[PDB]
Amino acid sequence: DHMLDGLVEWAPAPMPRQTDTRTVEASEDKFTGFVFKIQANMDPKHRDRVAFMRVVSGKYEKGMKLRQVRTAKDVVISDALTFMAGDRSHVEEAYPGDILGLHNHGTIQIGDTFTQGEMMKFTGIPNFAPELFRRIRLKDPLKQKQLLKGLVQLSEEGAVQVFRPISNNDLIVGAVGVLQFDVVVARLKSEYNVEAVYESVNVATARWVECADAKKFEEFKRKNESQLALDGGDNLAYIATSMVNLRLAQERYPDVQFHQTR
Amino acid sequence: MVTIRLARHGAKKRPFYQVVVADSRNARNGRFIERVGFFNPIASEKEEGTRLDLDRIAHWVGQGATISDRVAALIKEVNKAA
Amino acid sequence: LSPYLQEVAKRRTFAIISHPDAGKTTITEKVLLFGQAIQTAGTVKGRGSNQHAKSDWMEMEKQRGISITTSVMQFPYHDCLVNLLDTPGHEDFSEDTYRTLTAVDCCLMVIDAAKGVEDRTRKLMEVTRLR
Amino acid sequence: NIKSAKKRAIQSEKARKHNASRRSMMRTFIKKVYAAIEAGDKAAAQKAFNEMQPIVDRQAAKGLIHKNKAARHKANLTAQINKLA
Amino acid sequence: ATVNQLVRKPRARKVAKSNVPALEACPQKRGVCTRVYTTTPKKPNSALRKVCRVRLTNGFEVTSYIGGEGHNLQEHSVILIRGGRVKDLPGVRYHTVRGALDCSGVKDRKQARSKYGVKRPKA
Amino acid sequence: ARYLGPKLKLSRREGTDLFLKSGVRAIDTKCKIEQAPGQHGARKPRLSDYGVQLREKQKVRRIYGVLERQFRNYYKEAARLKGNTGENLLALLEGRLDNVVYRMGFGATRAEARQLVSHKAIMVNGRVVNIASYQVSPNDVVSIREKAKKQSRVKAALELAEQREKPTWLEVDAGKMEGTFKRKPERSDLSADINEHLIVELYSK
RNA sequence: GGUAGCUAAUACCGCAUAACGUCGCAAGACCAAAGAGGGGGACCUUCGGGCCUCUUGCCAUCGGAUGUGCCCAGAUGGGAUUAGCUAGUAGGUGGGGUAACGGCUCACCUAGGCGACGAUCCCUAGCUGGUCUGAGAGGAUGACCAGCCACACUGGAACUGAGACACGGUCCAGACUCCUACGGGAGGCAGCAGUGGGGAAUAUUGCACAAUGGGCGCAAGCCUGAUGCAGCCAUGCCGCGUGUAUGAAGAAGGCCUUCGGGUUGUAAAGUACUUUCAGCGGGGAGGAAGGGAGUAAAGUUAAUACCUUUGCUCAUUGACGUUACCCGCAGAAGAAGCACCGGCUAACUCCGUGCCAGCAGCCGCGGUAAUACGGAGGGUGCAAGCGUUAAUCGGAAUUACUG
Ligand SMILES: Nc1nc2c(ncn2[C@@H]2O[C@H](COP(=O)(O)OP(=O)(O)NP(=O)(O)O)[C@@H](O)[C@H]2O)c(=O)[nH]1
Ligand SMILES: [Mg+2]
Ligand SMILES: [Mg+2]
Ligand SMILES: [Mg+2]
Ligand SMILES: [Mg+2]
Ligand SMILES: [Mg+2]
Ligand SMILES: [Mg+2]
Ligand SMILES: [Mg+2]
Ligand SMILES: [Mg+2]
Ligand SMILES: [Mg+2]
Ligand SMILES: [Mg+2]
Ligand SMILES: [Mg+2]
Ligand SMILES: [Mg+2]
Ligand SMILES: [Mg+2]
Ligand SMILES: [Mg+2]
Ligand SMILES: [Mg+2]
Ligand SMILES: [Mg+2]
Ligand SMILES: [Mg+2]
Ligand SMILES: [Mg+2]
Ligand SMILES: [Mg+2]
Ligand SMILES: [Mg+2]
Ligand SMILES: [Mg+2]
Ligand SMILES: [Mg+2]
Ligand SMILES: [Mg+2]
Ligand SMILES: [Mg+2]
Ligand SMILES: [Mg+2]
Ligand SMILES: [Mg+2]
Ligand SMILES: [Mg+2]
Ligand SMILES: [Mg+2]
Ligand SMILES: [Mg+2]
Ligand SMILES: [Mg+2]
Ligand SMILES: [Mg+2]
Ligand SMILES: [Mg+2]
Ligand SMILES: [Mg+2]
Ligand SMILES: [Mg+2]
Ligand SMILES: [Mg+2]
Ligand SMILES: [Mg+2]
Ligand SMILES: [Mg+2]
Ligand SMILES: [Mg+2]
Repeated sequence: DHMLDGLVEWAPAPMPRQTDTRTVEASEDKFTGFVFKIQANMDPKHRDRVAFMRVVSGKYEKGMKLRQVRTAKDVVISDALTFMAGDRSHVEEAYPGDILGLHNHGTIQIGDTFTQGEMMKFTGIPNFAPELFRRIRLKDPLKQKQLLKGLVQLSEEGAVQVFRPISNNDLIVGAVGVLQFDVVVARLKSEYNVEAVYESVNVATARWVECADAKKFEEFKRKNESQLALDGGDNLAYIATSMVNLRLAQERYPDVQFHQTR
Repeated sequence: MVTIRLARHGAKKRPFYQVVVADSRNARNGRFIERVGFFNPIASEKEEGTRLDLDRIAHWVGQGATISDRVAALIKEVNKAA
Repeated sequence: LSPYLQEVAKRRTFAIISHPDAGKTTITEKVLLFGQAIQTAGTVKGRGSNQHAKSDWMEMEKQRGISITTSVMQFPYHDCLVNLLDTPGHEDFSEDTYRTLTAVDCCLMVIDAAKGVEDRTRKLMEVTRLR
Repeated sequence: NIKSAKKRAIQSEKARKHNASRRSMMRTFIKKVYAAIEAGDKAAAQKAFNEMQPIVDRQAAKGLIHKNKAARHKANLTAQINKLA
Repeated sequence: ATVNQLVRKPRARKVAKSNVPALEACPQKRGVCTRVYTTTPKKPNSALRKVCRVRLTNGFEVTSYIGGEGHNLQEHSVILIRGGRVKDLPGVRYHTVRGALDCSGVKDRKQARSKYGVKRPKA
Repeated sequence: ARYLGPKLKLSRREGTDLFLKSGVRAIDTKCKIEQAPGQHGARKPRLSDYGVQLREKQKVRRIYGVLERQFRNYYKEAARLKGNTGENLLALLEGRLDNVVYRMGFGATRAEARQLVSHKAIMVNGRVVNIASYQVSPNDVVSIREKAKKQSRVKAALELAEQREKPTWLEVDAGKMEGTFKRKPERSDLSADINEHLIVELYSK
């Protein structure tokens, strides 16, 4: 309780967050949140996802209209969660410094800035790239969605992300650090009664997920397609055997990154 | 309570209402007592656009039948004796 | 002192970090009874202090082993409205914790006085000075 | 069930109550007659009948012994009270 | 014969039975497949035909042909049985769909790749 | 939905000039017409009663640019319509705007007659028409886009149009670049290597 | 929620008054109701408003229209390896009952009622208009649309009310589930959308009441996942484009060749040409009718107020919506796949392989030149589809009434 007294006494009220536009004061009106997390959504009766947003400035109110800066599409809000301790709660209206929940349907990512209009994006949020291994090949001898559905639902979350090549089967997953266990465990918890195990897979990279101008890409999506994959979220990626075979791939050139984006 | 209203039997974007006598308690396109004219909210400036058995309409009204606010705006929009 | 800038100033949103098995989740459960959110309390793994009261480690596997991903909390203490995070200890496991720091204006580090400063304690300070 | 016109319930309930007894006295009155009939006193019979005659015609006008339901009662009563008296 | 007869016992059609009745009369079904063997065809033709016994979704267990050369199938697997018989292997009334569920299509196959389930080999 | 390929390759299999390379000089030739529609073109195809029965209509299709799904429909029409389905079907085939175009020589072949109608370069009794399938009633009057009128292409088209069989059911011009559809083509005023009891025969089982 | 008390109404109840109504052959008995508004000359009394008036509402009786009950007949799946079924059962008399006939109920009385024209009993199944097939007769079927019916967690019951035996009402019981401070409470997506689950497989937790239509209201208006739109999916039907012309002894390359050549093939190149549709940019119908404010009407009135009415004037009324559609800019630019080629069956050769590998709808291909396997060339057929599978009618005069 002292450290709490100390907490209340000394610790900052909502702080300014930086953006590629300006120092955003907490004092301002005009709503300005930024997600930051799409928690390991189980969740008792839904895919939900419910993206966790920070609220930098402005007051949120249930029926208000907001703007997803990234996709540049204006969105009306209604069901906007307030988390009473690892538990969804309906729902109120929020002030700077709180944490608000939404409802991810491939619309939200990580670092997705939401304003009331001001087109700008918060310079924060880390988002780094995975290492690898895997091939969940499942006991339960299938199905097949619930496993996959399970995987393409733990993947619009930030931890891991799957990789499904162009051979329907052969499911690859990659790969926070090495705790590929929550996957197995959420493969028989959350809402999927699958079981699943592992193997070793000839994949160093990771990969890195590409796109730019047409035609050239269709020649790329063809030549080194062996070899090329597609993700939960319907794009994109390669999947290489080593570092040399990674360099030569990009070296096919000159069409784009690198790209990780979680 | 017998009323004379319109049923939406047109098509996406291009409606085609149809005046009819029917117990109010019914579905728009539901059980009706009898067709009694139509109304084309399109048609364009050409040869036609509406039709009413006004001499039947008046028959039904004479039996205690209400009219749609829009059905009315037809009846008399097409005059009556000219 | 308008009803807007008043609500803003009385808020306070923070982390809770440390090295795996330090006290995050426990000190959190205790902070929750100082906020009248939990009328009793519990432990971890639902262990040594009996009663099906663990708790507030969201998930499931957490309650089987020990902690997984940031639970988030809002409660009133004294004259304030606290927003509380619960950051996972483990190298490979998070990530997340880092991204969670992006939502906090300040941060509380728990240290095992039986252990002193451990590895991810040192690594967490580096991440802290970033902001 | 969380839907405003659950007052429609407590409302109906009130009426139920009200009706019940109205309807309840309704019959008990008619009864007196049948009694007089299974008892024989034809004077006492018209006696009861006259006092019920109105109290029935009334509840119909109010709408609980509807329409000819009263007619029936008054009718098939008059039909017996003097069938043998 | 007689009309009066027909009036009596009236003529009755002969209902039909599908050569493939592992149920629902539905386009295909999914099954776990219990064994992957090969056997030998009827009198005239000779070879080692590829077949698989398959526990179906509807509970019927039933053997099925594996068309094309070579397949990935084995121990457990999951496939999508199709229908159409195989007159060389009697008791084999179904074909597992190549290139569906746990089934690999034919490696390098370039003609009528639709069947045998293979994707354009990069034009 | 269009053919899009070796137009002569076709005329060699149907063994007739299908008017696919009309343009400047016509009357096939300069392509080995007949004797090699493929790799074995030399062969002497003794084709079945079906063979011809098909080859007939399968020709007619080509010589207009119509496909099956649509052709099938066309037949259904003529059968429902009273009178020799044979000629009826032809009457529908001739009634095509793409046809009333090339027919009125506003384009080289009927493969060029579409590029225009398809590219809003003609009209009917006024309003522009984009569907290279419009059914041209009687008294209708198609007319090259008043806008894009007389161009490097269509100009040279009228040229040989005037030096062709020249119809009888339509009245063309050259400067007003508009014709009328005066009456539906009779059986007598059109033909060639085309049999009806062969194409209608086909659609019967 | 529980006790006590205070208060209004078009809530509730007598009384009065009653016929063209109910009872009664007649005589005579007996029954109803509500007020609230916008105003306004008199006079105005206890100047609340009484009063005049139009407007809306109440009662009673007889009608109209609608809606619903109730009745009879014929017809409406299979099974005789289901041949008998039935005590309120069949009818009568008499009370009661219902809105109404009735076994609907009960009392007593006859001993009946149904059934091979298939009762009973099993199995299946919502019925129809229709739908697919068929030359027809028929066979198959009843998603979407409209009529009828039935159910709304399972079973049961009544209440309220014109109408329910009530999806988002009530009571009881049953199974389940949720909250609980432990004493007690709460709920039913076969409404929209959405999750789980099952399956070869079936959609977004979208927008709006602007139009049509419904409930309340004098009216504005309010409510309306009905409706109107949108999103997703080639699932289909219907349109359309992926270029149009011209082009050589006819390139390279690929393919066959008795090597002389044939063929892919006007195909490509090259040369001219056109830009629908997409992409960017502009302009912009219809779905809009009504309502909201002022003016006139032998409208009624004591009245130019109020109300209604019909013309008139002004401001205004949309979800789709960066609408449909129109016009420019650019450049062949961005858009072809799939099955098939021994016979039925349109469409052929080389090579490999060798009764292996494998095809196959049926016949049948494969053990050394495979038009049948696999690859390649070429060819045929459909085309944003093409194929396989599944299922129905046809071919099947193969349940034949036609036949
Ligand atoms: N003796 C003692 N043990 C304590 C104390 N606080 C926490 N612990 C122990 O620390 C163990 C870890 O508890 P927990 O709160 O999960 O630690 P953590 O820091 O949250 N772990 P993680 O880093 O995985 O999230 C608990 O099981 C508890 O028994 C304390 O004050 N005293
Ligand atoms: Mg912990
Ligand atoms: Mg009310
Ligand atoms: Mg009686
Ligand atoms: Mg089957
Ligand atoms: Mg053999
Ligand atoms: Mg095969
Ligand atoms: Mg055998
Ligand atoms: Mg080939
Ligand atoms: Mg088409
Ligand atoms: Mg029947
Ligand atoms: Mg029977
Ligand atoms: Mg049923
Ligand atoms: Mg026949
Ligand atoms: Mg039927
Ligand atoms: Mg349905
Ligand atoms: Mg209800
Ligand atoms: Mg419900
Ligand atoms: Mg639903
Ligand atoms: Mg759904
Ligand atoms: Mg509306
Ligand atoms: Mg509401
Ligand atoms: Mg709504
Ligand atoms: Mg050569
Ligand atoms: Mg365009
Ligand atoms: Mg308009
Ligand atoms: Mg108009
Ligand atoms: Mg009016
Ligand atoms: Mg607007
Ligand atoms: Mg525009
Ligand atoms: Mg091609
Ligand atoms: Mg074919
Ligand atoms: Mg054929
Ligand atoms: Mg042939
Ligand atoms: Mg083959
Ligand atoms: Mg077949
Ligand atoms: Mg050979
Ligand atoms: Mg071959
Ligand atoms: Mg037959």
